[PDB]
Amino acid sequence: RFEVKKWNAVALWAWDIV
Amino acid sequence: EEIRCRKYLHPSSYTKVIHECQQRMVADHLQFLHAECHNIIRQEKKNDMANMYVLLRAVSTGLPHMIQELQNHIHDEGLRATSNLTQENMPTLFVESVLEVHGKFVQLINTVLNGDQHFMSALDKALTSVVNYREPKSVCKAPELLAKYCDNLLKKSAKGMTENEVEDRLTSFITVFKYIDDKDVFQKFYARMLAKRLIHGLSMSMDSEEAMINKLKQACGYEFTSKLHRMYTDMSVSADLNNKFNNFIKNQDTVIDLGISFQIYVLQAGAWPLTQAPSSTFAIPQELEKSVQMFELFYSQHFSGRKLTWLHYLCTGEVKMNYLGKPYVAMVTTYQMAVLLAFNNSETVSYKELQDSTQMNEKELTKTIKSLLDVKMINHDSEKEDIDAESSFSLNMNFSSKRTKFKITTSMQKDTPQEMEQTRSAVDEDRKMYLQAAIVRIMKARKVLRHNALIQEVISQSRARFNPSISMIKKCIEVLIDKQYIERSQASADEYSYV
Amino acid sequence: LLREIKNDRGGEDPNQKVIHGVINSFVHVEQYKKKFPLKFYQEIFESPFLTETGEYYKQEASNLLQESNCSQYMEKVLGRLKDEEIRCRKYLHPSSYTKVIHECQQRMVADHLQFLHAECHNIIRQEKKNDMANMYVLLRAVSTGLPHMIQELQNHIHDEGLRATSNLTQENMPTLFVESVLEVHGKFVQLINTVLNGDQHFMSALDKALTSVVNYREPKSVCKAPELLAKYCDNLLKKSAKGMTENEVE
Repeated sequence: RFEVKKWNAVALWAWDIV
Repeated sequence: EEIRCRKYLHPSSYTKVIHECQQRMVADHLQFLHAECHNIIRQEKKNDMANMYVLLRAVSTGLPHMIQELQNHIHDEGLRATSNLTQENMPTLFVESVLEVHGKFVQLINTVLNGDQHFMSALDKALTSVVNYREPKSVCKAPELLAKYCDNLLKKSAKGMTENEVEDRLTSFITVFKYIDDKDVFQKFYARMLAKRLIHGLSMSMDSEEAMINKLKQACGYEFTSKLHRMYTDMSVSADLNNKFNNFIKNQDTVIDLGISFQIYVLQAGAWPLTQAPSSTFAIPQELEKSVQMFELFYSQHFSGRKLTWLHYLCTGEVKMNYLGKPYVAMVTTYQMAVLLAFNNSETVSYKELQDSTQMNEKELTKTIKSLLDVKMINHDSEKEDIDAESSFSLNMNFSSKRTKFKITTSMQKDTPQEMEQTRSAVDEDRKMYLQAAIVRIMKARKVLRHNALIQEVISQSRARFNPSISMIKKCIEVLIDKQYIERSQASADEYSYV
Repeated sequence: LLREIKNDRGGEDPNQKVIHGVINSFVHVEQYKKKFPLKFYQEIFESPFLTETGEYYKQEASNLLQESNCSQYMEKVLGRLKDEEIRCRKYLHPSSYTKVIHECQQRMVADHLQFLHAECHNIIRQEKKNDMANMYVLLRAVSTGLPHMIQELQNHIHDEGLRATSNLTQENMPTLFVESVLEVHGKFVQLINTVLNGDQHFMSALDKALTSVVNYREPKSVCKAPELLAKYCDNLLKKSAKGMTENEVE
């Protein structure tokens, strides 16, 4: 069994195409 | 003679008598003083240097040779004091040696030369040529060393340093950096290092980072550090955004129940030097779909017009393992947790199972397999430990480590020389773009130019960011012969014309 | 004689002296005639040449068009124009240099202006810094041409400028607006000076594309732009808590 915790995810934002 | 003229003559002739005495006592003997000037500088006799400086201030034209001798001696001293250094403390020792030479020749230029500004310009030019000591047929080694020095200083290290000590040492770094004439390469190196430190949490204090960005701002204006300031602000407001997201999920009508502690570190992709290098598609694991969807919902309903790009190149998450009696928790890269949730289905797996579960490419999968295999968190059941077409391996029940938070993440710093030359190539590409733009704007202004005049004008105009050597301008001119508007004239070979 | 030219256009090379010797032998025969000394040359090796090279480049263009995409097509075509310029001076009389290249262009980039202008939008949107340069040259010497790219890039900078104004944060809208326009103007005055070049047709194609951005108001509203520049100009002059010096303000 595997379970995850503390997701220090990183994402980038940019202006949308429209 | 000053006493004599002030005790007999009229006060209006103090200047003429003294100047005339120096016009015969020192100006007529200018050759002898200039001959001994180099020897006096090389032995560095402070009293004789001061007397020579006074007597050559007296002469109208005696000063510049003194300036040239001081500049040449300082350049020689710096180039001998910085070239030979150890390869393990080179980033610290290079800046330390340049700063030591600068301090010595500010003291010795301000106490026995009255701080004459021409001599200070000579010092500035000499150390400018010292710091960018390009090895022949090789690229400059200054900006990489300066950027590595700043990354060494600012990151949270186990050596232990006072915060105010960091402040004054970074001020000294600015005094070194103010003449580097390769600020574009340093800017992008420091941008990548700042990105890595900010993302991985290795900065010792955000206040120190703000101080460093500010110091570079007074060093080279605001457009030099605009991207760095946007990086620091978009890392600082991350806490506010995460608290806003928590307030959003609190205010939702239904129970959200993410199940995962979530901090997102959203970054302005128009200014962060991160790249979408893993353009291969990655699949978000099952329980994280709720988190990703809910964050997208928050970012779209409370905020407008911007599209996320979950890059996953540098994401982290703490997987808890509860099959060996809940032994330890491992903080891993998101690909590693993807293969761990693949293991959650069954102990043994297969290669094609990994691609139909995670959709990742073979290179990143090989990297994660090697990372988990070196840790031996997951043992490999086939004969050979390399990449396998089948890749049939099961869970490792022999994992008996000791640390309760052992990780399979060691890429905290890395910075392989491949990455360094990649960043150097990117800066060179941008230099080609900017240099072509400067060449053609000057040409369109003139529409007829000699070659050397164009070289001088381009070097003058593009001085704002660096000093491009004539090799780059020749390369850009030869590129512009093919692409777009420039052509060799028919009258001569050095009469470039706008078409 | 035309078979030797076609052999040269096929890749090999005939005798450089002999081919130029006989083509220059159509001038230097009518050299003594006062009115129209090139009259013999204009009717024996100008019409039979321009028609033949027009026919040869009418079907060679269709071979390249159907064998490669638009990106590789502009590499081969601009390669041929560079190559045909050499093959025009190697053999022909100097008074027919322009006509052969113009005949080469009019059957390689003007016969396929419909194809090129359909790919003009896709190149600028992806911001390819190489094919957009090659498209400019093929659309420079042809009048029916460039004013489509003028309108296309004006329809792209304004499209990039719009995304730098809409959905912009109210927290620091003064500084963030002026920086975003300067970021858009800064990038697209260097790209229009390198991939393209300083061209008042194209430089005005930025201003017309940007005056529709620094004046873009949503329908039935007061234009927010003049106060956004006014509030921003006040913050720099007003005593701010950031404590920026005079050097970063001027």
